Amino acid sequence: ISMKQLLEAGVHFGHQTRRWNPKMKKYIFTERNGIYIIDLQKTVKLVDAAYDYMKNVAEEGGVALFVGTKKQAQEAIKDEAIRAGQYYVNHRWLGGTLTNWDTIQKRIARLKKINAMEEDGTFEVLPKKEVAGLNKERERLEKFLGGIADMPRIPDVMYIVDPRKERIAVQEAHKLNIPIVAMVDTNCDPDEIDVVIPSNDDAIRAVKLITAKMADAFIEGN
RNA sequence: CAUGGUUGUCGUCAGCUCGUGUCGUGAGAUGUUGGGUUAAGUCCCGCAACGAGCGCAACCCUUAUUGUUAGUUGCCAUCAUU
Ligand SMILES: [K+]
Ligand SMILES: [K+]
Ligand SMILES: [Mg+2]
Ligand SMILES: [Mg+2]
Ligand SMILES: [Mg+2]
Ligand SMILES: [Mg+2]
Repeated sequence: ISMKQLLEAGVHFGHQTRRWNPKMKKYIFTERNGIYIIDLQKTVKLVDAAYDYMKNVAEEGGVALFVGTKKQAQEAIKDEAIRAGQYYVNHRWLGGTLTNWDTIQKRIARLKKINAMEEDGTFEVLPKKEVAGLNKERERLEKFLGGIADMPRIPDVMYIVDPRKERIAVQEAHKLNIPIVAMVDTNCDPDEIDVVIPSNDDAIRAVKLITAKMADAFIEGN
């Protein structure tokens, strides 16, 4: 990935100065118009390191979980994870998604069961009220667990856009010792992320560019 | 004031909890709170929770309309009679 490609996508824009994390100075180039400008020279080095790291993860056949619920990130991380063949969370992270995995599976299992009825003919002999109700129930589960519905186990790596926003996802990863690859903004804490990518979290073309490379890495490694 | 069973009572009020997860040194907390809504912990949305059980509701009885089957010991519209 090119330094101009990052610049065109606006990967350099940080947050307002007063809202920074002091630990991010290591990745900041300068400040402009009241905002911190990320150092793209290190961004290229770090995104390449993440690219190889994600690849080496896929080579093992391990699972990757793309987490991002930001408005800017929600559409991309869905597309790329499906594109890469991996699993994603893009609407809302459920507390216990991974730490409470056993209980969560009973809900993913429910989704499979209700999908079966539709492809089994039970909905044809249902008294309207049930089928309408179970359709709503299926819709909610797909709303939440659809992106991970087919995840075979707890992921070997988690990719997070705006880890500051995705606070619970970072906590569930630390608990389970799942390394995190994240786009880290000027306001985010880098010490919680094993593979840092200093990047803007608030520009769609910025999230699309970085997410695509990480998704491609999993395509290439597998 | 040793008990089983049975009963009143708050009160047909809406609640009472559990499993797993998470927070807390700990007792505990979370869920069950919040924004709406409902007769209702009723439902929806939001949420470090995700689900489940006992309750709520429904399934039961009666009452209000009606088709059909039945027509005596019930009934008398169309008939003659008392
Ligand atoms: K508990
Ligand atoms: K009848
Ligand atoms: Mg209560
Ligand atoms: Mg209830
Ligand atoms: Mg709630
Ligand atoms: Mg009842």
